[PDB]
Amino acid sequence: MRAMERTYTLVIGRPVVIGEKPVNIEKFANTSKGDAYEIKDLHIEFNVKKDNSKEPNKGYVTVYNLSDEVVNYLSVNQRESLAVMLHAGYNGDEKLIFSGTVEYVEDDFPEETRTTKFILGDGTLNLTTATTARSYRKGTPVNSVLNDLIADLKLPKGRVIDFGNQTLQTSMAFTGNASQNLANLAKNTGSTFSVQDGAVYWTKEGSRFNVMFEISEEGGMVGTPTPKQPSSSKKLIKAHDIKEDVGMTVSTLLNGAILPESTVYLNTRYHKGFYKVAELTHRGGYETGDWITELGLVETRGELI
Amino acid sequence: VMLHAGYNGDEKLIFSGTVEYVEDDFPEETRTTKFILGDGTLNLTTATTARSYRKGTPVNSVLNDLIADLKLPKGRVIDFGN
Amino acid sequence: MRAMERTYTLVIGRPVVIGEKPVNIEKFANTSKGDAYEIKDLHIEFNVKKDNSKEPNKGYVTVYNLSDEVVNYLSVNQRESLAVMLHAGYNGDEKLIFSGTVEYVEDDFPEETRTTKFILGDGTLNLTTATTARSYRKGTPVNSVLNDLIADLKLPKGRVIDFGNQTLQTSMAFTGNASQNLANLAKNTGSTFSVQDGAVYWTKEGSRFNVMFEISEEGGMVGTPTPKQPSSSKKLIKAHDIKEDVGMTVSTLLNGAILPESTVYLNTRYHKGFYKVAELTHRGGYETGDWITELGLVETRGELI
Amino acid sequence: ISPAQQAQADKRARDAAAAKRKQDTEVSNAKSREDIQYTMFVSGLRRGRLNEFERKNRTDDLAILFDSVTTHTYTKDYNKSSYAVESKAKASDHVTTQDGKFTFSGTVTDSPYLIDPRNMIDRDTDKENPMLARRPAKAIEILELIADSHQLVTLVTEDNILSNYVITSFQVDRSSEAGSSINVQVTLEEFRFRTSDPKKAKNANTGTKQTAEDGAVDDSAKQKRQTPYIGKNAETKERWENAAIGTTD
Amino acid sequence: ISPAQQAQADKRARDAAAAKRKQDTEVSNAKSREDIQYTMFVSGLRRGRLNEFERKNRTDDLAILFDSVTTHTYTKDYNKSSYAVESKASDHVTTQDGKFTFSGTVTDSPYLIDPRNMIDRDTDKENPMLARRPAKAIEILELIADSHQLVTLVTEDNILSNYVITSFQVDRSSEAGSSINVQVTLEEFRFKRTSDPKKAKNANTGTKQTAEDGAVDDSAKQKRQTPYIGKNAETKERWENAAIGTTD
Amino acid sequence: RTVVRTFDFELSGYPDETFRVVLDSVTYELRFMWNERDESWFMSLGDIGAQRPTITSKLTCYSDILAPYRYLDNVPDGNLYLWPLGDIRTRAGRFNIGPLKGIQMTYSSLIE
Amino acid sequence: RTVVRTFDFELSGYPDETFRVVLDSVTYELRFMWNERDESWFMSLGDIGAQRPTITSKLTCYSDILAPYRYLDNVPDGNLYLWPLGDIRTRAGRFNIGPLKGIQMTYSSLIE
Amino acid sequence: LRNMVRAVVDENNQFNFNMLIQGGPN
Amino acid sequence: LRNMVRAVVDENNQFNFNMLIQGGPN
Amino acid sequence: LRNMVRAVVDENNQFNFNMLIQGGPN
Repeated sequence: MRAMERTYTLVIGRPVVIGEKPVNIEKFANTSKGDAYEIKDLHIEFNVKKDNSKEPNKGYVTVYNLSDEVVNYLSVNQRESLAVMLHAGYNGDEKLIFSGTVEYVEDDFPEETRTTKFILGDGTLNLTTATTARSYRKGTPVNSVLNDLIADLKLPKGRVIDFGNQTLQTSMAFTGNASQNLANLAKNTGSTFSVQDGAVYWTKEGSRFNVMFEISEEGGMVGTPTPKQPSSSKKLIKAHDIKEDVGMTVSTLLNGAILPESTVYLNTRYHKGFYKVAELTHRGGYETGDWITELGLVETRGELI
Repeated sequence: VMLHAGYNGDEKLIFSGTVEYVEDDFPEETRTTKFILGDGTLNLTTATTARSYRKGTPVNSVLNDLIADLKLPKGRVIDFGN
Repeated sequence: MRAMERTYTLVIGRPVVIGEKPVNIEKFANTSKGDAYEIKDLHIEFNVKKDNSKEPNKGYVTVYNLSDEVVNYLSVNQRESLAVMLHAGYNGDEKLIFSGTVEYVEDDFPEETRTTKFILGDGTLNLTTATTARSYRKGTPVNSVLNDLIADLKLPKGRVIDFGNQTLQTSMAFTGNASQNLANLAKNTGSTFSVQDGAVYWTKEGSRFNVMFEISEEGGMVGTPTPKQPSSSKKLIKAHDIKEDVGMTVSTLLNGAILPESTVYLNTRYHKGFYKVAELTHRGGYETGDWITELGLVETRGELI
Repeated sequence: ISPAQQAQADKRARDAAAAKRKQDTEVSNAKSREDIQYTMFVSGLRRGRLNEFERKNRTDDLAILFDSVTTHTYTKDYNKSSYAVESKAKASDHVTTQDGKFTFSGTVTDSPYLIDPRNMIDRDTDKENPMLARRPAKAIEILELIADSHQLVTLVTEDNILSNYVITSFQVDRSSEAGSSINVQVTLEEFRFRTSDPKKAKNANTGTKQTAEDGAVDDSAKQKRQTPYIGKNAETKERWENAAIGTTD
Repeated sequence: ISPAQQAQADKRARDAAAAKRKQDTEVSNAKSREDIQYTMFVSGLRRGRLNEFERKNRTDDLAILFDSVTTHTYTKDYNKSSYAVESKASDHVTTQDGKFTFSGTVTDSPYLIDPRNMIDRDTDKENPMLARRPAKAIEILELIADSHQLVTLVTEDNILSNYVITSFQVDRSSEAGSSINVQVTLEEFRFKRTSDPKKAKNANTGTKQTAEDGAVDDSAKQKRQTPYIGKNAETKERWENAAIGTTD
Repeated sequence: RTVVRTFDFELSGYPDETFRVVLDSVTYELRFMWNERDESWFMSLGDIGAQRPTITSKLTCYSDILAPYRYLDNVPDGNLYLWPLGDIRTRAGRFNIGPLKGIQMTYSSLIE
Repeated sequence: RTVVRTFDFELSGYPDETFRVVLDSVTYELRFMWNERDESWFMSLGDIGAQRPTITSKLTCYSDILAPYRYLDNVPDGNLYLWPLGDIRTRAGRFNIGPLKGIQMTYSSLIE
Repeated sequence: LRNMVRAVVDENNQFNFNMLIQGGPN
Repeated sequence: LRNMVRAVVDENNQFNFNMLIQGGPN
Repeated sequence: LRNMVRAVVDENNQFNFNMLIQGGPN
């Protein structure tokens, strides 16, 4: 008989180079020598937050007592963006939990124990340097503008909801970073745009997608759900009506197969119903600490897209 | 929301406003409710105006015109004179 | 036989008054009575950070159980900028470690012990109020523009590297604070501008000045050097190339005879070579605490100016 | 003060400085010898473990024996995590193993009974005049050398054999209760983890490398003099390096 | 109140202030001369340590002997990372400072009054109790600790150097009257001008300002210039003012 | 073609050393492999993070290693040579490479 | 050439003192080396962080040290002299330099 | 024990976010 | 014990306010 | 003990600086 013990894996690959086609962090895993630097049995502490907004998802990691060779490989490439993937689970499988580029790295080795630090960004390089220069005339179909701008961003299309037969009412011009322009189109058309684990997600506010996840005491829930406001401020109201404005909170054992834009079903004894996801935070302490995930849910009032 | 405090014989008004934020966390033993209250936040951050005046207008008139727009009681004002 | 014990001195002088010539904090030390208020044998905690950037270097200080007379002298002059100097060393000498103006001061005396607080700025008054209004035509030599703007700033010239026979390509106009205009000229010409302990330093990025300091176990080093990135973010690269982009970290016993723009030689058993300095932080606890200095080094790839 | 007192001051600097040099150099000699291993025989010597005491040659495999070991103990530990559930109860998650700790107490007497030369403490002890041999002192400078050099000790106990243990602390008490002996206590914990054939070696890394500090180009940075050549084969070298290498100028 | 009390409060302040001038002055000079070297003999003596006890004079290498030492203990400590290492990575350990402590006693009825001991500098031979030996020891003990001397310990087995006193205790219990029990604690010290130019090394002093109250610093503090003593006022005068000028 | 000495190398003897160096303000990564049967060092040169090395060659004394390769945008234009400090007949070995070990591996850069 | 006294120096006697000073609002670094056979102080003057000192000279009493060097943009235009406070016949020594030690090293600046 | 500190830092960050983003029609 | 933490957070906020608002004629 | 708190405050400041300054060609 065994116990139920945690497991994880961390991989470091070649520098990421942006080209003239969508970037996939998967293909950069292999190093010039072939197999990548894998780190399994070392105490690790990490925190990974995810959201549906302009900003990329960022995660922090700490590793104790790394071998000198690995640290040397990171002393080099300090000018470059190494690709990194993280996996976690329970002794039988490990689900992808983050993938991005090493934004920052530093080492402090006071006496007894060295402590390496990381800051990782989910597509930070693309979202902050992809320039654009486009224009359109009166009568252009809005569905064409959306596709044109996304292709400029150079990322795979996770999911998109086209506008239909919508047409521009006035001439438009777009410059600067493509991400910023798209985030502005979100406000005026009730659409949510956010990149996550390399995938572009374009959806409509208020509406939600089946029960892709069910939460219950069998599903490793942790404590009862509690109602928490989804924003730190309140807006004036007429009392688009379809927009968000309500939510709840839940916690569960670590499970990387969840994304901010997904949908979950809450099977508890007090609260029951369907909710959207709005925010994720993954925490982990291998030898000591939690191994759980926190979800911020938001009520929905739109159509079932 | 209103809040009162004192010493066992009387309670003086100490704050009055609107509940800007509220959240609940109930880990195991004890629930802990949180609040953030604002003193007139809604009025101060949404009261729009559109006014103009010409050369020679008395400044004392401009002040009164703008305050009435803000839609709040006048606690105390010191007019500008002439 | 003795031990190796710490020593320090703190001096407070007249209010600083800016005039029509370079400001020297040295000449304001003497008070109307003559000798200044010197504080030697009182527990003191201080933190002083230094850098090479637009912002001035600021340091914090705390003193316990000051006499009422000294506190009274600071209750007055609360509208004015008193000049302050700080010294530290080891029982045989004390090196100047900071000099500036008292930006802030507050006193809290709960029951047993009063605790005075300070915030000091290195040339804050000059860098934030020196206005300018200058213009030049096509063909003007850039070397003339640089000297004209620095004289406006009213500070002594610590060190400057002239541009040679460079000439303006387009007409230029400068207004507002002189420091801001100079910091803009830095970006477009690969030059570093930063005031420090009253001295103006204008150098060129990438290049460095002899071994003015050597670090080794004999030189009171504290722990081994570790590689740390010199910035909290990574820039996109073509992979001016001469710019920085790499660095290291070291710690040493307190030594005020070091400046951000200097050069150091690192004689350790793993790392060996020459580095620039980029950042300093001086910490100190007289009765209890550290008495060390931290240096952030940056690799260089330019000519040996 | 006086000129004569300057000589007295100089003595302090020299003798005090000379003392640390002897200690520091000796410690530096350790951590440089990798063909040396230290083993401590806490117990079992007279029951089965005599087989291992015969394998040590007093030159590179050394044995530490104690005149008496009062007690020894061994305690391993584990950590168990726990998370709360909505049923107002607590569940459990993975667990971890926390290395392991070992301690023992012993005594070294200035009047030994069993003086075995194979024991490394008795390397120089006189057979017929033990009390003047300074056994109690001779054990401190050898025990301290092992600890301060961070040796990986191996313990041969009667119950089992432990390896990769690092000393953490020890004590020496010359209490008036016993006298003519030293009471010794020690603690250890498990420190759980070039040459050689090219076939077995794999790709290493060294990171960024600056100019070598043992040859020219550093002197130009350190502002020093280049070393003159020793003349041999002149007029053959100078023509070629001067044309193919040049000089740092 | 009355003037009679003002002539009394002054006495209370004057005598109390005189105490610091005595104690505070002694430590100052004790630190202003590094030639003296203190040593302590805990046990050791009769097992051949007399070879170095006789080296101690009465002016530079002062020695201290207690009437009795009951126990002394020596200990060192080390620490290691509590997390599994990455593998040999044997550098994950550090060394702490060794500690030394012992207990002793000083009695009014000594059995051995060897004058070489600094406790017995000027003790009477025939009346040891009137000499007040316990008071002699405490006066010595505080001065050594206060001045932060690097003491040297001579022990049974080994010899320790560069040890500083961090705490000591004194008491006079009802039992063992006419004597005092003493405890001491010491720790290692990892310590790391008129000098031979051949041994000199490049040094630094940072930025420096006008040095000391000079002819120019006096003006800054509004002090009046020091008059020149007229040993000669014919040669320098014509040149001093013309070439050096005056602060003004 | 005036040239000035500007860099020197050292090898610890490990059969698979790999490290990064900066030459002419540009940065490159180097790999050194020891061959048993031929008792010689194999050097590979390439860009940082490159998939494959740009140049691979065998090291020998008094031979211009880069001679046939000064036509690529990512290859130094200087001179790389190995010459001995001791007797001229000594050939490159494993442990005898360094500023004082017997063989002086050096890089020199043309004056522009 | 009117001049006013504006700075004074002191030396601790250490044979290789080095420190930074500010004169005429400009900053310079100074080095002092003691010569045994000639029993005299050697002074070197240069800019902060300079590779080599701009001026080197031997210190003597009543001699204008900077006289032949007031033609460089990085040399003070003032007057640097050493004169004694005691008997006029005393020459510069090792420990006798300072505001009260016997010799007054001083700098004075012209009035502009 | 870092758990206690992280909570206070989080609360302070929350207060600052509220201060920046408050009221408003947009 | 939260008293100790609140003090440090307050001091850090004070330093940041000083950094933002400094010098200037207005 | 303030040493422990200062470290966490420093790390939070570092995270905020990274959030403000990231990516970008300039």
